[PDB]
Amino acid sequence: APAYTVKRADIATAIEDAVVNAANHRGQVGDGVCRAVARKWPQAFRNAATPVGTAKTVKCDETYIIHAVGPNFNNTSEAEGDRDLAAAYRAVAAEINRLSISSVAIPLLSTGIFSAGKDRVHQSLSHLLAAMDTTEARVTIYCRDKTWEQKIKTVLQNR
Repeated sequence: APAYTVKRADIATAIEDAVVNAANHRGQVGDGVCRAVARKWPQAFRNAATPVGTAKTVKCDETYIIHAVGPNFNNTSEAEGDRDLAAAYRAVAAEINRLSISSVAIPLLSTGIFSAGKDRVHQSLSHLLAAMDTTEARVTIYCRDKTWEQKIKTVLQNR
């Protein structure tokens, strides 16, 4: 069975078997919590593009890194947006079982440019957990080095 957890770091220097990333759509090096990963595993980004609402694993060397593409609410209808956000997390969850890892780090998708108002970990984390509960890996939630992580803790205890 999976289990939730929280860690205060950039989602890159994780130590779980697999590392999920808030990938843009185009697998390019880009803004926000993405670059951290690219510095360790640049080859994993190399043509790692995949459509909205999905996940694309690339093996850099001997790790499974999973690029999850969140929908941009700033350019989609809330129906499409919450749906494809769940789609992305579900595609991740599939790849978790698919590569069959025991532990994986996972950032709260819906930040920087995807949010367009959607700025509640509680919401994204609902769609994430609903999908990732279907796996049996550890579920180490990451965000950044900050008070946001504290909020994610309180939510994880409340939910």
